[PDB]
Amino acid sequence: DIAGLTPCSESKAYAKLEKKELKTLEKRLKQYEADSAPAVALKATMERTKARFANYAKAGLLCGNDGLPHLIADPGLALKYGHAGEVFIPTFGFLYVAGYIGYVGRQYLIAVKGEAKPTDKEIIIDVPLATKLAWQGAGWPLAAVQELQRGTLLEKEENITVSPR
Amino acid sequence: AHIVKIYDTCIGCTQCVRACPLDVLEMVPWDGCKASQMASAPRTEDCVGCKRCETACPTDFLSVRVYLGSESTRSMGLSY
Amino acid sequence: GPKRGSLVKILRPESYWFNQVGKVVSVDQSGVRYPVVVRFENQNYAGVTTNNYALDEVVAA
Amino acid sequence: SLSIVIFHFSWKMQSDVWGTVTGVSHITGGNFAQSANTINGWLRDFLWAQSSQVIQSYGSALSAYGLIFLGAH
Amino acid sequence: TKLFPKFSQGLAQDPTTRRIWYGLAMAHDFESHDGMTEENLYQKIFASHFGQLSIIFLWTSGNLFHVAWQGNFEQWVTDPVHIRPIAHAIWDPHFGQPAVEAFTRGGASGPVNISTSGVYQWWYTIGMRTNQDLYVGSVFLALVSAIFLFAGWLHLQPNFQPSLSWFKDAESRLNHHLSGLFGVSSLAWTGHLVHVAIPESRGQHVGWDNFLSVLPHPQGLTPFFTGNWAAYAQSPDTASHVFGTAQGSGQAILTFLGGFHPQTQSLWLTDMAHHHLAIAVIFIVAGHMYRTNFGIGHRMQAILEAHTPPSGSLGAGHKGLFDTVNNSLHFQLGLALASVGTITSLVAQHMYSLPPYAFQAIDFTTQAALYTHHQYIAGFIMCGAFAHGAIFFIRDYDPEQNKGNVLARMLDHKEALISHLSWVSLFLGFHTLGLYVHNDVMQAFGTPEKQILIEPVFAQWIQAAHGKALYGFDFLLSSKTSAAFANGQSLWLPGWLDAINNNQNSLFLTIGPGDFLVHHAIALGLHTTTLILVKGALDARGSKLMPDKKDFGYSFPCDGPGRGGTCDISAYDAFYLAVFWMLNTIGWVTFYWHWKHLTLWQGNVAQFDESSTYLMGWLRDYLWLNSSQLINGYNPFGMNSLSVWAWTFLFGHLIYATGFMFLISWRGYWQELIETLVWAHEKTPLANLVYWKDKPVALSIVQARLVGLAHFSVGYIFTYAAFLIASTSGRF
Amino acid sequence: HFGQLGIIFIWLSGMYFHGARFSNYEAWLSDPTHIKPSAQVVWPIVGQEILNGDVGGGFQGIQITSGFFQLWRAS
Ligand SMILES: CC1=C(C/C=C(\C)CCC[C@H](C)CCC[C@H](C)CCCC(C)C)C(=O)c2ccccc2C1=O
Ligand code: SF4
Ligand code: SF4
Repeated sequence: DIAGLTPCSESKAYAKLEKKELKTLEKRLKQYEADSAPAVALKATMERTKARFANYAKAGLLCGNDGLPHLIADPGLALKYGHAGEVFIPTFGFLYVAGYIGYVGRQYLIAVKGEAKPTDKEIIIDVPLATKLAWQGAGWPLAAVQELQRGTLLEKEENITVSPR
Repeated sequence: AHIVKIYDTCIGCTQCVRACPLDVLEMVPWDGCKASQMASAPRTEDCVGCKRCETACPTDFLSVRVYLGSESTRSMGLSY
Repeated sequence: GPKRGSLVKILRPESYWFNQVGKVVSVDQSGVRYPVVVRFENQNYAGVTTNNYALDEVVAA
Repeated sequence: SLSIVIFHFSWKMQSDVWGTVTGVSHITGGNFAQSANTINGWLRDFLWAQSSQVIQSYGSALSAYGLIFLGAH
Repeated sequence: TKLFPKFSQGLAQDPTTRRIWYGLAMAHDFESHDGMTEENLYQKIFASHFGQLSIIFLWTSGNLFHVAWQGNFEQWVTDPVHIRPIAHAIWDPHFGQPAVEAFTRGGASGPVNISTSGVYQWWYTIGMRTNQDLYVGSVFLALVSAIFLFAGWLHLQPNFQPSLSWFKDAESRLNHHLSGLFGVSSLAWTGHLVHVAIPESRGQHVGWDNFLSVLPHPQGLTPFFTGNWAAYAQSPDTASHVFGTAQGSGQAILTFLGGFHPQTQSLWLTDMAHHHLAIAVIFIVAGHMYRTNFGIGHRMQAILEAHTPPSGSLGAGHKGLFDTVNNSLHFQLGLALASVGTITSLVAQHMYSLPPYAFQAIDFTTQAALYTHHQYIAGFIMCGAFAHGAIFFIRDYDPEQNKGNVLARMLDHKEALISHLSWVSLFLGFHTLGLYVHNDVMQAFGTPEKQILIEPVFAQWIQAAHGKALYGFDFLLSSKTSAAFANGQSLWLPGWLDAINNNQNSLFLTIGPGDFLVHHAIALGLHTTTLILVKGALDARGSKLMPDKKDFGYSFPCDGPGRGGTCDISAYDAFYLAVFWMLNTIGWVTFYWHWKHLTLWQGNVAQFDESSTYLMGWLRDYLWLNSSQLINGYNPFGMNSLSVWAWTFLFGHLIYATGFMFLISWRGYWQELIETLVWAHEKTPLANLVYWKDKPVALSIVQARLVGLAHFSVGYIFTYAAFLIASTSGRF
Repeated sequence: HFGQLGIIFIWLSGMYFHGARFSNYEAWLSDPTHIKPSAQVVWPIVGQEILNGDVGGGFQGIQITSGFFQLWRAS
């Protein structure tokens, strides 16, 4: 396939490693009863293992001679070959949630900064304020891009500054 | 002797003199501050650099600093 | 100088409060070189919240 | 000091008291009284030796011990 | 007051031992000397360079001679495989018969070390055959050594203490070094190459006695003089030429084919000739740029000042630079250091990849040693370069001239610079470590099917672009449809693609997630070390905390415990902390290289690609697995050739663990100790008789810090070198 | 001091209750020589269940070293 790989649903190392995991699982399980809670635990274990292998094979994952899967990171490659469900969507989801957290943090800091006891509001939190700012943190990308278009998020040259510059 | 240097911002609060364990300082009459006193370091040869004074002086940009120099029997304060 | 309680902007390069703003406590009507007295609300690296300055070093902002 | 003393104790026990009766079969068969008076012997024959089970404890209920070994380093 | 530190009379009056210590410490800091004038300084550096030249010449001639005397060369040339080279006769009255015997087996009749220094391959490759010639070369190098010493003296002398004009002239020296010292250099290099070596590679001995009697090519210079330059490139060596023989010979002299000689696995001497020739011509023509006393040429300052962009984007552009460099010497020092550091890097990178020495890439001991050694050299060099740039800032800098131009703008945006560096280093650290430990936990749960393995897509891309078609991108060098493919098809692409298709040479190995992850770790190390170094360099002038730091010079211990403590605020101490990160990075890169190459030489490179994606695999399978032989170099049974290496292993461990005490404990404690001690020494009877001169005290803060760092690094490098060599040699 | 004491009692009661409810103590009482003490058990989650070592007594978990078993038998 790509770069010299093959779908995990086809790699032989995949299957032989699976047989080895199961030779281990059987030749460990055969020491207990069938009704023992240990036994039922081992059974559920093997079952979950099978389900995992099924899902990985059905996902069309690539895995070379190692048999262990692999991931590809280029938008064009992953898209032209249907591999967006591995890196692209995850990175975008993380970026969204992280921007959310950062933005609500910035807003809390700013809101509590213009009050009569910044140290106190920083050591002890206003619950109503926290909740309001949390629920309003949603549209943070739009709010931020608007602030940029107004040129407000960046400050002019008035920062504390070392002697040379 | 380690070097010492007062500055015009010597408010004369004597905390320099109030700190030195080596009598390397003393307060003189002055005019540039309301206390009419500027610290004075006339006995450098007995400063060992312990910097208790630089720890004291509350001028925003210090007022009177210490600088390290060479050594001798008199200088380093070594009992032997 | 400006009347007491006024707000000025420190500009002495060395000053820990450089390029910042503080409240003038008072100014000496006499001729001492640094009659300006400026409170602050963020202590420096030694725990002081009020510093003295000459006239020029500050800007009432 | 305490590290060294417990090392002494462990090696003495393992090497010359412990084991199973057949006579007795000491867990290291008594390598102590000749491998414990040189530092290279110490390192290799005791440490670098007995590190085996702790560095191969994977896939077993002893994987935690190896993990903690790493975390502690 | 004893004349101890002469140059420093104050210390010369110090009645304490710190006199001795620091007088040693500042020996060569000629800026900080008595009555130091500029022309003085210059003539001093001039004598210094002479000294360095003499030392290096003596070093090389000494190795030459020791081989020529006690080596196994003239046998070695016969079989370049099962003959290990002799280092130098071993002699010791302590060694028992076991060690003598064991040490005796490996060279000849007598204990000897086995040199792993590649000089054998090199010299034989250049055409060195017989011990006579090695003696000749050694004695001639010693001649040049003594000549340089005499030059040092003669130029120290009054009637030759040179003028500051001839000193500070720049265009003259630049032209002379880009024309003569470089071009003519490579030219004479090629001269020896063609007129001596390649004959020997034809089994044709040509010595100084007869080298005036052999045409190096059928027709002397006639095709050239006609303009037919292709003729000298006809009938090259076959793919069967038994090296150093007339079998499979060819008659071309300046070829270009690519690919290694099939038997030597070492590139074509003809190609080396043509290469050094081409670059010789390029240099000589380049050395005709600037204006010496001939009107024609360039005006350096003119070029600089003209080089200033409009729109004030750089403002002054390159204003004021010409002098701030033509005067400040710390600046040139930093430049030269950084340059040669990068060069040593590239040297190692190309040495392992394309081994150009005859039968190189067989002595894996040689390869690993060479590579890692040059690596560490380069790392040290770059760290020092940064330190010296910082010192340039602290002393030679001026705001007025450099004002407004790029230099000023640097200090202007230093904050954003440092902040972004911090951020990139921090993210690299976070994610790389987290991914590694997730791999490890999936391993320890015995669920390898779960762990992540990123694909080095970009690297495969580049390699396929290079022609290694394995992965199947097949574009522009492994796409036979490529225009360049078709164009350069006939000249070097054949041997190129051949050698890149071989998977046994060190040429462009295959790649995977292990390579990916270690690459990212390397990038992180680089970024954070550079961050520390540059912050130290730039904040040397003035800090917000200490706005007047520039008033103290480069180095000073601290600034009192007030203000909330000032531990180690010097830019000097910033460097002192950067060195640790530098060592960390170089250790990582060398470890990785060594593991992958071990796995290559053995065969189970799959084992590398599997155990190399989780740290426990790294550790257990690479160190604990490869340690078994060394820790057995001796035993309560006997010994072998590796006992010494086990011993050095342990010795380095001790150096390290002792230097720790330096690093951690600080002065006042030891001072109180030594006080009680001296009271004892004088108050006990019959001992007060003798009385020392220089009084006892503990070490100054910086002195202790430096001695500790020394102990640390020494132990470190010793242990690692011993382990590496023991593994590679005792296993191969 | 009283706070320290209360904490100690808490932790002791915790040991005893764990030994009561999640141990193979009675199996080890039946045979000590081959059943190994085990009282700390793990939860069948993302994969940390592999630690439930077969200590004998038809039981799974983690071997303890504290010796409460021999102590209690002694008592
Ligand atoms: C042990 C110790 C001492 C005491 C050690 C001293 C004063 C030096 C002792 C030297 C011994 C007696 C001999 C030195 C041996 C070296 C190998 C000498 C090398 C000489 C070169 C010329 C080769 C300090 O002075 C000190 C100062 C600051 C922080 C930590 C410490 C610290 O830990
Ligand atoms: S350094 Fe400071 S505290 Fe010490 S003697 Fe001098 S002035 Fe006094
Ligand atoms: S320098 Fe400071 S401590 Fe000394 S007299 Fe002036 S104000 Fe007082």
